[PDB]
Amino acid sequence: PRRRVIGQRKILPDPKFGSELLAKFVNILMVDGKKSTAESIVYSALETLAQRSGKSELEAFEVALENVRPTVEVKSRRVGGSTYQVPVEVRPVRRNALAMRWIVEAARKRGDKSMALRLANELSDAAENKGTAVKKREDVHRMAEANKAFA
Amino acid sequence: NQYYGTGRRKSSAARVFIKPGNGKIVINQRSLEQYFGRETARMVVRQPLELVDMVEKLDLYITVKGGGISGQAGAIRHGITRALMEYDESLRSELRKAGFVTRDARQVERKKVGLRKARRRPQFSKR
Amino acid sequence: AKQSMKAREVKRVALADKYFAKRAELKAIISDVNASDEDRWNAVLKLQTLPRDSSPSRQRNRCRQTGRPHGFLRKFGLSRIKVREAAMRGEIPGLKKASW
Amino acid sequence: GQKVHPNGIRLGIVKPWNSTWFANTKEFADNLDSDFKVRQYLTKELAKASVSRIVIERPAKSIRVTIHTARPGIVIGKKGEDVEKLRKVVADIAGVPAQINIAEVRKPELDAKLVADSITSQLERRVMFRRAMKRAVQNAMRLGAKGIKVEVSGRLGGAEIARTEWYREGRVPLHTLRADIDYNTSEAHTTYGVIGVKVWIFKGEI
Amino acid sequence: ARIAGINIPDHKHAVIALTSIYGVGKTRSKAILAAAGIAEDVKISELSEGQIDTLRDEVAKFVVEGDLRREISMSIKRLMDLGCYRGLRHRRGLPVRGQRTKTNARTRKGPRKP
Amino acid sequence: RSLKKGPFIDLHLLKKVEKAVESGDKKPLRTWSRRSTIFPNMIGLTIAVHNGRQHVPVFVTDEMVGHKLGEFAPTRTYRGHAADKK
Amino acid sequence: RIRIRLKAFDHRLIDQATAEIVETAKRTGAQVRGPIPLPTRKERFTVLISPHVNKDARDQYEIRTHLRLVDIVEPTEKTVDALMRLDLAAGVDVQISL
RNA sequence: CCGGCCGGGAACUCAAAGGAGACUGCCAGUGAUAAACUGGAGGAAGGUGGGGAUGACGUCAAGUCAUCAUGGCCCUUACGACCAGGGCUACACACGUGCUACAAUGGCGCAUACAAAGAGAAGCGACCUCGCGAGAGCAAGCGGACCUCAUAAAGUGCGUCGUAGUCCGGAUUGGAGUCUGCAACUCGACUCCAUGAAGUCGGAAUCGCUAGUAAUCGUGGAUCAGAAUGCCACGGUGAAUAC
RNA sequence: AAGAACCUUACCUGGUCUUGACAUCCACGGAAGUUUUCAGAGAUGAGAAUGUGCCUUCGGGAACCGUGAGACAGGUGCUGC
Ligand SMILES: [Mg+2]
Ligand SMILES: [Mg+2]
Ligand SMILES: [Mg+2]
Ligand SMILES: [Mg+2]
Repeated sequence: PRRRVIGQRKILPDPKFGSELLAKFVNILMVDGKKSTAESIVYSALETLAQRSGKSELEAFEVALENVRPTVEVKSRRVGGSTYQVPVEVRPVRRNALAMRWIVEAARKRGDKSMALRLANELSDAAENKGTAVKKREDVHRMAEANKAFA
Repeated sequence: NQYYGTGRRKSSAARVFIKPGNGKIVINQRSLEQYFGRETARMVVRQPLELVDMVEKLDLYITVKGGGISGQAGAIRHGITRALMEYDESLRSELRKAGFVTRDARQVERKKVGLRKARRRPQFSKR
Repeated sequence: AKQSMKAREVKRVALADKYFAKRAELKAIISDVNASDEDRWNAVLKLQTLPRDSSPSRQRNRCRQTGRPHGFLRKFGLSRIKVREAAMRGEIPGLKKASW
Repeated sequence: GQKVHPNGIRLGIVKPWNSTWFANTKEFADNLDSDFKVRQYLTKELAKASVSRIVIERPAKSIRVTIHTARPGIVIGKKGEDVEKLRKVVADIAGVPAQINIAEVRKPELDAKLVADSITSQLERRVMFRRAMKRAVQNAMRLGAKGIKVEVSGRLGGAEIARTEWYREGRVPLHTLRADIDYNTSEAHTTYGVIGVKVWIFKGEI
Repeated sequence: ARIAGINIPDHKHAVIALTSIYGVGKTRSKAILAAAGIAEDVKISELSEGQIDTLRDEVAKFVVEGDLRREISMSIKRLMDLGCYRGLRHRRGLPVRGQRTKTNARTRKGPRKP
Repeated sequence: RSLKKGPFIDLHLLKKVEKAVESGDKKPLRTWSRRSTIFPNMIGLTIAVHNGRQHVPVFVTDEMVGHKLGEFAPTRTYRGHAADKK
Repeated sequence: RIRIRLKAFDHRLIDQATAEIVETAKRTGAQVRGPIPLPTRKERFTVLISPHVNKDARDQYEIRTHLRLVDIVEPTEKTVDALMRLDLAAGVDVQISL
């Protein structure tokens, strides 16, 4: 976009509950334009981690992804010939979306028997701060912090 | 003693009859839950009526053709929302505030020449 | 496009429809499952006795203007380019520049 | 070498087809090539007679052929014996039974075919192309044709390299589909090779 | 298990078991196991020795493994010696069925040494 | 693999081979037909099949019957190839 | 009872055709069952625009054949006499069926 | 006989003709008070609603003399013409554009939904019978909103396989067939049985896409006797991001 | 190239023709058409039966075929500078 700012889109709520961020999470899951299978993966994973976390269902998910949810993100501007990275404050709308993207990638990289089982256990350990998802956030965080001077 | 609306979305056209009396809903002589009701977008079809009172007050005998699952689902949706003809002006504001009255035209784009899917082209190489 | 060979083609259509389509039963009836008599084999032998050009399959179905093999359209009979040419100048009824 | 044929794009609206008849899958091809052969026969035979355009139609296995021409006297001939003979020939080609109508174009110096074949005659008689096409344009503007573009391409007087000239007067709105614009093109076979000439005339806005 | 030339894998269902012997695929193994009455979902470990004793003769009814490998070798040898076109190609290491030798068909041609 | 009913031979070749058998083997045959099929009676004959440039003599053995004439007259010449080592 | 099924290319032309046949049956002692639009068939063609390469450039063509059904119910003798020879309107193909 | 099957009906899908409707029209703010911009309401649709056709003067001595037309120039008992066979399909290699994968958001088995558009008389070819199948026999209907191609597939339910070069993959070859066609050797497609290669997500590099788009799922047509993983076209599911 | 088994086909090998396969003109005859034999890869070549049909100038016609003479025909041959 050279200039024009666009209104974003109202995404249809998940069928079981009323959370829009969860339906968004579904969208970041699905490959192959298949909403129903990946959405089944969302559910199956969520409820199979639910009782084990001890929180009931969704609030376990927010308290989960909140830990992988970045605060400051680093981009590249004003290259000096060496192309240095500048840290900038990430939008509130991009922080949870970026989170969800990171967790989904985290699930895919290591592998396990099934994605629902895989997603759930990695997220459960993301709520603990074991996961490679949260680790991904911290390395991003270190890189931002090591280069704070530039602003 | 009967009220009507149409609705349609993406190649699938809906026809919807609402009446007073019981609250049961049926699509093509078959129950909603066993027509498409076991697949996701469970909510979309009953949500316009959930925006106001649902109770046992209104029966829906509806039938549709064409399109797939979700195309039909939305078709029905737009069906009810323009089938609430009784009290339509009084429920009109609620509907538009929450949408549903817009048809959402938005149908498939034609495959063009030289490009395979309507917008995608055959990976241009530079030499 | 070499009126030699499109003359060849008018020849082969002449011959071709002068023999088969009528005496083609030499295969069409005999060669099907039915009596399995040796006479049938004799029949296929009579099918190679004939001129090769007799079979219709040999038609390349050229343009009725330039005799151009490729790009032919059997709804019109003209190659794609004279379809376009006559099309725009208005010689073919009903054809319109299409946008749907 | 890009612009679409201005009749073709426009044909849906203000330009009826040069052939008006119906056919099915079977006979479409055969009456269409018969159509070709009748047209080439007439326009070749009448080349001198100045025929503007030929519109043919085929009601109920009979063919009705309307000839639009500038000089009707010569195609009708004395006491209309020649139209009879032509009618015999096109009965032969088109299949029986032929009919013919002679329609006269009231102002031949407008329509594209006649101005085109004129300046292709001047041009084949080695007049200077320049005032051939000047003569054409000023001719069409005298009658008050609301616009014209005459263009000439080719060798142009034995010049070894090809070149293109054109003269546009008044409005010639090619992109207005509604606009009534007549168009044609005619080749001249000259001692130096073919030289083609196109003419657009713009007769009115609606 | 130990029927025909070899067949000794483990953790497998019945047709998936029998596909290990050269010369029996999925469908004809399914023919065997529908022929001798053995259920499909049963791993060979827990089936009784009686119906495997039937399994041995049942698979014996079909020509398998030993004689196959030989008859194949002697068919590729019959062409190879005969001088048939497909023989000539078997011989030269190219494809026979008429595939493109321009670019692809290096599965028989082998990965390039140069 | 082809011709469900009726092995295929062109009649001129079956007659030439018929009167070739009844008259005893003498000389190769000049046939151009790659299209025909070997038959039991044709064995022992040295009949030359057309490879497109000339006729190659092939000595028919009973081990080859179900096959056809063509594939025993290879058309395209290959050679060692360019390769002819550096 | 009897149905003349008429088809053309331009509908502009077909209108007054079916119109003057329906009313030429009206003044011949009516009882006509009326014109029906049915679907129109789209023949569709893509031809390559140039005499030599650039396949990517193609050109679209339609042939839209429009049809109508009239299906008159009671064939009074004068009606069936008036629907023959007065079929007129060159360019349309009208098909008598009983 | 519970199928709009038959009476019946013209209400609604649907069809296709003719019209209505959206143009800054209205409200408010900004703006030279102007043009216009921003936001609101009404509205199915809002500022070019979405898509297509439509490509200015000219450039590249761009492409095409092999569609065609054409000036020169050349061959004329041959550079012309007919025929059979071969060849355009070769293969140590390199590139481009695609299809199929490398798996579990999956494979395999049974059951079960929901499309649009298109073709068809030397044609589409149902029902029934035979064959494991490709198909064969018989034969109805249809120049077609009626008949046929025609069971949409992904999806959904249940059952299993359990990270393995595997029940992934299906290349290669052998055997046995079928359909077209005078004729499947060089050189067709399809089927059945057997065989089950490379491949564990890809270096330097590089490409397409701003929404019914990408991705993925099937369906149709042209050409065409036969010969699509190409081309043109239709619908299903259906995103992420634009600071 | 919207579809190379033969055809397509423009290329190669070999067998063949020279007003020529394709068009008009002239002279000299035959109806066209149909079936059939042999030789040959087929082109073709040598045959044998059958048919003899629509104006009436009847010396002539219409169409198709056949032989000769040339005027020509033919070329997907070169040049898109
Ligand atoms: Mg392309
Ligand atoms: Mg020519
Ligand atoms: Mg063909
Ligand atoms: Mg263009």
